[PDB]
Amino acid sequence: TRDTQLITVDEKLDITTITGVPEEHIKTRKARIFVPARNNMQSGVNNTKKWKMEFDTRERWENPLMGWASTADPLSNLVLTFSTKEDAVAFAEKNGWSYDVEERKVPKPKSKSYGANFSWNKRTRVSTK
Amino acid sequence: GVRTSPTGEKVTHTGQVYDDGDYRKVRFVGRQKEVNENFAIDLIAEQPVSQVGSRVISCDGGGGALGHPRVYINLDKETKTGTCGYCGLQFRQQHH
Amino acid sequence: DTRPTVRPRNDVAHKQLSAFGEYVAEILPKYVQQVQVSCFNELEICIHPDGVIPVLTFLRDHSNAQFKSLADLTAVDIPTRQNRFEIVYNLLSLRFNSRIRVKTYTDELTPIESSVPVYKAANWYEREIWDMFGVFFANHPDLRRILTDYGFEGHPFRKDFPLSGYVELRYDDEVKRVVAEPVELAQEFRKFDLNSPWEAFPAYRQPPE
Amino acid sequence: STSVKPIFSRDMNEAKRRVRELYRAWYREVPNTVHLFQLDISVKQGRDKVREMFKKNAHITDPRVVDLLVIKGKMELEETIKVWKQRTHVMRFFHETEAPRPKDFLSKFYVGHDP
Amino acid sequence: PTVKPPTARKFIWTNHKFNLSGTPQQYVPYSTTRKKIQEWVPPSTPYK
Amino acid sequence: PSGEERCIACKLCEAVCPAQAITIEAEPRADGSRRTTRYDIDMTKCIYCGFCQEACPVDAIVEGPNFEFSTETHEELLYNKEKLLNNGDKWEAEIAANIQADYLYR
Amino acid sequence: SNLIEVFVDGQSVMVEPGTTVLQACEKVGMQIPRFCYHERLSVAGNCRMCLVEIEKAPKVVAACAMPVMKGWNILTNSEKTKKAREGVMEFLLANHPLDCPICDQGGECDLQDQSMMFGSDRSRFLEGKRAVEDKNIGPLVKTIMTRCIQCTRCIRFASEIAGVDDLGTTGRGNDMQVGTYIEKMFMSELSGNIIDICPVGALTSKPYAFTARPWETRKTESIDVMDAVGSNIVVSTRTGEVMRILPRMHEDINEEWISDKTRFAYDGLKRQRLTEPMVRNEKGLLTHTTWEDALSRVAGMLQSFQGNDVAAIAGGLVDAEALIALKDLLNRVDSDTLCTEEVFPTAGAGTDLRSNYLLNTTIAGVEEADVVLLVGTNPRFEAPLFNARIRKSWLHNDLKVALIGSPVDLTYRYDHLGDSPKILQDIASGSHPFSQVLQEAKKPMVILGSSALQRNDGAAILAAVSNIAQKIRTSSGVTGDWKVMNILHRIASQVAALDLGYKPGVEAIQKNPPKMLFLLGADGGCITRQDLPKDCFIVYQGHHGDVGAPIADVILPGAAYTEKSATYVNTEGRAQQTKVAVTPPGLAREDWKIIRALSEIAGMTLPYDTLDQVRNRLEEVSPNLVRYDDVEGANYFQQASELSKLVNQQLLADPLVPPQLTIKDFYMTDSISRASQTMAKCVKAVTEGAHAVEEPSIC
Amino acid sequence: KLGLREIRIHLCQRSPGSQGVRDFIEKRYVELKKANPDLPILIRECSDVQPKLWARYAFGQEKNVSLNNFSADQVTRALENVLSSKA
Ligand code: SF4
Ligand code: SF4
Ligand code: SF4
Ligand code: SF4
Ligand code: FES
Ligand SMILES: [K+]
Ligand SMILES: [Zn+2]
Repeated sequence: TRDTQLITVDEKLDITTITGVPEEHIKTRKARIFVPARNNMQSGVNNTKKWKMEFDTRERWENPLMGWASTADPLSNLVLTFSTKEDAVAFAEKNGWSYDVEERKVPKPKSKSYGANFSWNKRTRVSTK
Repeated sequence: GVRTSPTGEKVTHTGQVYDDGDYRKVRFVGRQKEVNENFAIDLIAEQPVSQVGSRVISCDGGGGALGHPRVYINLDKETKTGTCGYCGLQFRQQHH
Repeated sequence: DTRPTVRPRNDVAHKQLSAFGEYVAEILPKYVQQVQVSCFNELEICIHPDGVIPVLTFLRDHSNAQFKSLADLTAVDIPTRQNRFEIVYNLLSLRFNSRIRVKTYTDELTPIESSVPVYKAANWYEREIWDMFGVFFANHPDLRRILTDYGFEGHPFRKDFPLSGYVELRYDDEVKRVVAEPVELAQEFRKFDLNSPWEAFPAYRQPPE
Repeated sequence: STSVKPIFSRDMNEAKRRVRELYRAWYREVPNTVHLFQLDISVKQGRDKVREMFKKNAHITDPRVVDLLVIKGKMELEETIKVWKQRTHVMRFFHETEAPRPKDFLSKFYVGHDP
Repeated sequence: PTVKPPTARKFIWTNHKFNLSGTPQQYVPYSTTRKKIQEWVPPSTPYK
Repeated sequence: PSGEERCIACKLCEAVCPAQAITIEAEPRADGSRRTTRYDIDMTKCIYCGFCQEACPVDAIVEGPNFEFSTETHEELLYNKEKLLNNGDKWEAEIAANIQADYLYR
Repeated sequence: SNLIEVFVDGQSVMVEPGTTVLQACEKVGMQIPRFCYHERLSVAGNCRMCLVEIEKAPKVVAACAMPVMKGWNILTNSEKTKKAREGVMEFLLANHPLDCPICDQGGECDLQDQSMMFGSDRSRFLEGKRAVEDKNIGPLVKTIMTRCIQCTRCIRFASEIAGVDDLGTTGRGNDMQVGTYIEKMFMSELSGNIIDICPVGALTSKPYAFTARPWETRKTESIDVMDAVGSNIVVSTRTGEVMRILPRMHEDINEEWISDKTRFAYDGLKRQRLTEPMVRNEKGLLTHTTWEDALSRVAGMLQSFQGNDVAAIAGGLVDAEALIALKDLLNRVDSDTLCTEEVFPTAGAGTDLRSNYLLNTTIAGVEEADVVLLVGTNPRFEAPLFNARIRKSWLHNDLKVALIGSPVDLTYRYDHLGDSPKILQDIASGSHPFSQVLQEAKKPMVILGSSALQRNDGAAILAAVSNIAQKIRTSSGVTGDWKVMNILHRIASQVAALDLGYKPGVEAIQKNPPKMLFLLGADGGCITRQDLPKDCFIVYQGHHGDVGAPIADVILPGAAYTEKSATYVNTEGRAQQTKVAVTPPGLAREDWKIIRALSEIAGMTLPYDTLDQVRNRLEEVSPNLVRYDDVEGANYFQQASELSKLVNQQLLADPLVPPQLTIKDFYMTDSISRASQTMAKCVKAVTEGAHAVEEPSIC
Repeated sequence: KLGLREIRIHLCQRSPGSQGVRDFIEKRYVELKKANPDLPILIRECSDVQPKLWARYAFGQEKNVSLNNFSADQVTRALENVLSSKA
């Protein structure tokens, strides 16, 4: 098998000291682990496959000169992509971020019948096509 | 067209003008506020309406490939004029 | 090959690279985990990280290999994996006019044996991977930052590192020197959502969970 | 799964030996740094900073993480000794231009929305 | 342009201007949008 | 040619811009037309690549022929919609002649 | 068992009989192209974009409409399938206008996207295009009907979801046009959802017209607070500004729709906003000041007074964190007078048992009921997505619905038992024929609207309806765990306030006029200064200048629901938390932070300084308030009824008239919707017609 | 003063540990509320909570009494100590 001659470290993995992140962006930031919701404007579902991790929104303000949106948040555009919730959580744990996970919202199976549109005694009969 | 505030500042075609108490009008002291003077809303209104003899007319903006994408305008409503969604020219059906 | 707009397929090179791929897997079963060839004919050997020196030495020195040039050595960060870093070696055989790719993996706290013993080109490539990804290479003649500013904290090419970083620089007249301050932007970088919600490539569709 | 390739130290006693060795090198070098770079700080100030940087990581317990901090600590020492860093890089440890930021709730409440 | 003259449009400047940087006619940038959030104005009567 | 603005606030120039030099805001005009209220090009972000004029579907944004517009301040290079409309009015005569010479290659 | 095996591209999948070829492909992960099919609308089969080859079958089938059969192999990527898609896409784009630059759907258009993925890359159409005239269906939905692709999703939705048969096709052939035929408005509490289901730019949002593009918006998944349903929403923001509101699918609440108050009231957040702290000057006028000054004036009065001399009224849009923080602060002066503007009868069990004031059946249970009895409520305008759930059960399950109250159009026919409250006594005894219907029903459901309880006789009605529920539960063959009694709330903060022990209604404040009053977003006008000691010191905290702010001594600006991460409990008792989309304007601060800051100034510091700590506190007062998206069932209905009987209050003879009778009473109901200028145009449109609401639209 | 202002009982709908508290509420709660007409006794349930009895006196002081694996009799005494003896 692997014969590097190994040690045994039983502590939880925690890499905050060796990441170079300032203090204020680890202790005070809340991550959101979620599957993005389908954009209601479209029926495609290919953007609801993967888990995402994003950070809490912080102040933006108006630039005095041009009116542009200014920020002091270095993580404002930071988004990470994972295959599973367990993968996303493990990443947040070792980086020391607190997180609120949201379980995947899966559309329920519906019973679709084209013949029901012309039912004889039910309300599912349609008045127009 | 160009209007001015009671403070004297010109109002642009978007309606922007620093209000009486805003300190940001200090950037114009010793310099000038650049306002384009040809308000496209005024100029597109000066154009005469075009009388056409069909229900549906097409506008491409003029100049062919140098205009905008070609679109078709329905002229069935006789209480208004058909308007190009790109260039703002107006069309009316000629009582046919 | 007569479809004007479609890249033609070179079946002969695909067969040769497939054969040589099995060849490397037969000789080094102790380290080789996966071998594959792409549709545009590029062979990849995926190995256990312990086999970097044995695999690279065999490819450089074996007479039916002779990959004498290290074209490139880089790293890819995939946060979703427990071993988030993918170390990639691109090698050129001038004898046979072939290229091969060898890939391995590591994480933040695991060293990878420095490959300077096989290729002296790797010295600066590993300093770059250390600096931009924070992957430690054991037994490097001198491992230190190569691209980032002196005293720079972090590893910018990690996917979780912010694009604009954490500190910016200006000249402060009070102290008569260039000082480092927390980063603020007069215009925040605008994140665009571009991915289309409709699948583009059915051949790569992954199986449902 | 808990079996992991070591970077250098096989346990936290071997790692803490390297922490002390690195503290001695940084402690000895501060007087030369203040002299060569012509810093206005005192040698006492520089040694209080080195000590402070060494307390930030005092809670660690993973030998591999300790080794990396020591590896990074020795890299920073070389840049200082060989004078690759400049005065601006040395004085970035002291954050001399950053204005003090409030720590309590009320002062932080008056300025803005940050937690 | 004496042989092949340019097309005339009404909006085209009739008087060319050279670089005005450094002068009182220079261009000063400013935001062209109007105010986004309107603030409640307290009533001006003495209540109670 | 009527004097109406060609720009329809479609924001394809803004999306394509490699440097994120373009900032646009739009709303309905008094007559209901789709028009911009903000059109800023930060000329110290721009790489003068011309992708924006390739993307525009109505030829509203062009890189003109002028190359002699050095400023004595950084703020003079942050262009808003009024400055850019004045550039078009200033340089329309030459701009149109050049578009006439090249539009069959585009 | 009953499953049949079909193959999708040679891959076996087990499906129920009746599954469509399109749904079989879903289970392997393949999404078939579509335009006319919607899973929540009836099958149409008219666009023909779902045509798919079946192996060893010559003619392609419409996947959306065709049930699978045993042994079928569906070839979704076959040459025959792909050529069908290019042909149909070719027809769809033949007459479509070249509008993508000027069309709000650009960037999020299923026509654009499916053209790129399944269509040809070029055109061979060399003819003229069809131009259709546009139709004005109201102030909220813009129609550029030249863009319509005749999928009839708007028609099927309006007929089947919204219960309004006003949209249809006129003419035939290439000139078949969707619309109303006559000049009519499609004004409904759910009308704005046709915008989303229209797959093209034919139907777009007028308030949103031209402002942004899809790619540049940041999406924040948050919660609606315009009612007590708790619709999951997406807030689109761009450069720190809220741009629009969209539904977010949540199956057990709002499905994928939202009401028009939820969708178009956000423009109220940009008007009449409180942005700075204010105190009264010498002339007796509100003037701007600093946080230090205003909170030192409030602490001075707070410290001097004590006990009953301190009271607070909470408004409709107040979150749980701000509620508990104010309860702690008032408790430290020893005041229990924490009141709410919304009245709930306190006699009997009152708020002691959760089951007393919750919609125990849950919104999802409506689909399983057999008989629904609505007592004194217009659920159409009080709970638009709850009403839409009744109609879905009415439609697909043959639900029998009866109403005790004023006769109001609910979009589905119902049995109008009458309006007098005395009928409730008849139903209990067995006199009224409906009593047999309730007794035989396997899974009955009784719903009492919180608007009914606002009457002086509320304690009576709640007792009567509770009695009706008990007999048909305990004394009939209802399943063991079917819960019958339900209360439908209309106020976002009510269920959270009651869970925290807030006293419902301003009775206590009237009984003991206090010398200091905290109006925590209380804009209902329930307590006025004619009811106060005349030297009362009113501190108003909120985000809109509406009713409370002009009568306050001190104004403390807060954050709207889009500007904070706050907990709300819906009418079922489900806890849901919003997220920050944009930060508060000006000097406004988070609501619970103001109270925590005020407490420290008054030497009464609270034991929480972060959002996580103020949510550990919510866990100590009610553990369910920190279980997000989880409905915690209540129980002990038998005990609640026993206490209810003791007092025996007397019903009145007034008819049960709901507060909202027509659509015009729906739009402006709270401070955010009163400030909205879009709801102002909505009210004008439904009271004056389209004559003065029309706007010229070109693109 | 220094008298009890409010009581809260937390318990799980189904866990065995709360079985004692559930029995109390079914049988004795009605009498308790009739005995103390104006004291708010809030019985708030939630799945998988260690049952507890929170008592809140004047000026915000609070006490917590565990009820884990209690019996209906023990729960009655626990409430009696709170109602009768007020800090
Ligand atoms: S020329 Fe400048 S503004 Fe235009 S796309 Fe290129 S970088 Fe952007
Ligand atoms: S300049 Fe052209 S591409 Fe840019 S927004 Fe205007 S019309 Fe669209
Ligand atoms: S609906 Fe609008 S965006 Fe979609 S294809 Fe038609 S014009 Fe383009
Ligand atoms: S208006 Fe939209 S939803 Fe209605 S039929 Fe036309 S394309 Fe379909
Ligand atoms: S989706 Fe099947 S025909 Fe329209
Ligand atoms: K639409
Ligand atoms: Zn035109």
